[PDB]
Amino acid sequence: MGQRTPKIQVYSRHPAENGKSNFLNCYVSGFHPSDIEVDLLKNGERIEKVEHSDLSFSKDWSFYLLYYTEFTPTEKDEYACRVNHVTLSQPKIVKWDRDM
Amino acid sequence: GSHSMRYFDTAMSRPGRGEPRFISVGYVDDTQFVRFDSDAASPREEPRAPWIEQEGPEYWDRNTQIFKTNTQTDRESLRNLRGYYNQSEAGSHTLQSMYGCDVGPDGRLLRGHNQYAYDGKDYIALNEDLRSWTAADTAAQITQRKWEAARVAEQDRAYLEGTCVEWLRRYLENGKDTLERADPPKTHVTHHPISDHEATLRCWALGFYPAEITLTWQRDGEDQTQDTELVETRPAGDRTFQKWAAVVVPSGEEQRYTCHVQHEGLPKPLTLRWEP
Amino acid sequence: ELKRKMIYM
Repeated sequence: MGQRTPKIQVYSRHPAENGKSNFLNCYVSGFHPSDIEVDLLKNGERIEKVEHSDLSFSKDWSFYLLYYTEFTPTEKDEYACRVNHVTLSQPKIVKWDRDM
Repeated sequence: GSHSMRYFDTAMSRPGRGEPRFISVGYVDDTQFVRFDSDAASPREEPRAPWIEQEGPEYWDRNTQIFKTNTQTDRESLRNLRGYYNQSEAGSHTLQSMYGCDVGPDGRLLRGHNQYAYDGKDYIALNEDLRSWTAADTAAQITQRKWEAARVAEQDRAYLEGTCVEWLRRYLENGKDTLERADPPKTHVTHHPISDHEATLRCWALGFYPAEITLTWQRDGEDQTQDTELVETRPAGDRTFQKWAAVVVPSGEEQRYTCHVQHEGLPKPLTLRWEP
Repeated sequence: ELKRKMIYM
């Protein structure tokens, strides 16, 4: 069976401003099959009650999901997204980089 | 001024964990307006646009009953396809479909769509004529035979030319304030030194709707396609989308580079440069 | 508006 590994982007809904409430996003896309595990991290630890979009897919049949949580960015707090998929031997971690 | 309606359906078997999950999500352009999920704990929750809620209980009851029928049909289809491919009962398989219509500014049909994929591979599709099928392999040829025998294309054509176009019109009218509004990108260019001799120029587009956008870098007015890093357009979570394009440029040569932005919400295309 | 899928593949 043909499998496709997820692409991952981590970013904020609005331009990041320390002390200002925002939303932290992890967009996973381009994957097949649809089962996937996605975690948002704060300084290395799992955020609870993260929300996600409804399973859909692109014209090329690959799936995508948006995982999101409200957050207030600060100078010290480090964020990331951790993704597992059948195509991945080990969970992949992508750090939040305000410039990307 | 043109618009589309599309449903994205996914049926996914899960041996040992119940009957296959079926989900059908409806979109007008890049706006999800309904979702039906066989795993829904409460149909009172299956989210829907405000302009769908105004359609009343008759609409919802009718669509819920179509969804239930579609769930059964695609579950049985998964069973049949497993047989056509001589596959065991042990593995999970995925049957996807997309169907719907594209219309112009006048609301007239441009074309219809109804196609399917099995385990991520194209399986069968209704041709643009809305009368004939393209089957990918000898398994899909069986589906084609069954569907030709039952005159399915004629029913699909009636939906695509009639129902789909008529409801897309209704939805565009009821949801006009959002559906017919294009929000232009907010743009800026950032500069990130990489080393003493190179820097990254990143051209940003934020807050735009619909998702379609063109974002390019030029050097001395020549497209930099090969040298541009272009991320996938990504949802912000508030209906809008984001994208960026970046190029690595020699220090001091920044002014030779221009970022070009095209989008439906812009009065005119943008040309942007790094502004130190 | 959903399209009816009636005929098994």
